Amino acid sequence: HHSSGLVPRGSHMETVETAIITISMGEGISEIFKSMGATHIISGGQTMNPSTEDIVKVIEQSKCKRAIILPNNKNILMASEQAASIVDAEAVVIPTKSIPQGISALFQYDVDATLEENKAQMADSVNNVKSGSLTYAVRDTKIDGVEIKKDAFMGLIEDKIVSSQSDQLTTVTELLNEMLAEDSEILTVIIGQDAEQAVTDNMINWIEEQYPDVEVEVHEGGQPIYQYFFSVE
Amino acid sequence: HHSSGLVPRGSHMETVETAIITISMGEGISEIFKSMGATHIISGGQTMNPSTEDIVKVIEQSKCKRAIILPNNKNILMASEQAASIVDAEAVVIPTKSIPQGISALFQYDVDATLEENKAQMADSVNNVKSGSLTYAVRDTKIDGVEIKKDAFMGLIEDKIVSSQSDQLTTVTELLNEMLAEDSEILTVIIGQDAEQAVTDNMINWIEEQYPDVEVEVHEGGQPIYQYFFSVE
Repeated sequence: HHSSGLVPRGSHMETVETAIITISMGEGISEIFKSMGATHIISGGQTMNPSTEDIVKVIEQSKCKRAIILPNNKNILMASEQAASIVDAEAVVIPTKSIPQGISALFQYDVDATLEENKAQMADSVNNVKSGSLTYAVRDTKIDGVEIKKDAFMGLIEDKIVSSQSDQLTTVTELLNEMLAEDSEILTVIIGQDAEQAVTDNMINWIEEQYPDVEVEVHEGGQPIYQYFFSVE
Repeated sequence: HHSSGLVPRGSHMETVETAIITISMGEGISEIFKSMGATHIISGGQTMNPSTEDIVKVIEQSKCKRAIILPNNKNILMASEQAASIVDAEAVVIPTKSIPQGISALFQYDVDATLEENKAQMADSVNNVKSGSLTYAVRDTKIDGVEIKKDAFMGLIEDKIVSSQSDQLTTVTELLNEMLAEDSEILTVIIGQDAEQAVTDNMINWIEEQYPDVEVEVHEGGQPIYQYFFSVE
């Protein structure tokens, strides 16, 4: 859903030496991505995905010498790779396949690090960090062939539905029961606008009991739609 | 729950050259295990787990020359290893940690194979096959700290709760959504006494859509309590 007239392509065009280009799915993630180091946000989930030439134009207009591209959607990986090949800039693609995966990869971005150091750390995150999210059904919906009734909570791992229940705590603890293992070391939790403090507190207490060795790192995100983003190292 | 008087220790004492010793959790699995090659079933989930000497006695009374022990419970692994060390027989432990894992390991047992060939294949199954089950809450219950209301269906992977819902199809398809991956090759389904044919048919149709490359191998089990056992190779 967008407003009538010309739909913005993405964020304000800044001039930068190293462009950190992230695709949003049009659900209110831009603040978070900019906070984490993104320089250019491209709006995704329009009818047409961002094209090869859409990404080339962001890279060229930014006047960057180097770029890191996070498609955050498996459908946008080809356009990103094609763009990276075309441009004069030294451009690399971190092959993130979801918004939570993009968040996890941006934890590893360091503005002081070299392009190659950032590439290696962010690419490792896609392979070795488990990303997921908690949301809810604003209307009856189908994910992965599973029918979810309006108002149900939904636990997702890498955007696949794994749990759903009318009860939020039950949904999120089942989600985390699969995301966490006895050898997990760090769980990052990013709290959305609609999260309930009593759920968050009960969830943390559950983690501490069931997975007593995991470090729980909580941050405020303020995102709509997703009560939590989770990342397990 | 057992009947008054002396509670049976396990199945009929047979004399065999190679004993295949499996622990039941006292929920109606003996038929299935015997079908699959078990020679001796020890009853588990009494107050006290089977002891080292309980297992030694089964091995000694069977007059076996060789034995394979499947504890099917992490609490019984030490007794099994201690027994295997004590007996004259050449005894090996396959370190199964649940009943579904024991089932998966028994798929690999071949009465014509050597002890070492069976050991290797069955041990590989514990490491490389994903086992799980679908059940339901006969009363309000807590698994892994998660409260489940009476009548809810429950999806388990390696005995950890991952999904639960009043709707059976939703629960089992969410379970399978996590058990199956794009590169899964074979799903074995063992149908319990209480399974519903309409659920089974809808579940199979869902698998075929979402995971079109997986081979689905269905067998009748007839077990109580677990509508399905699942094994993913």
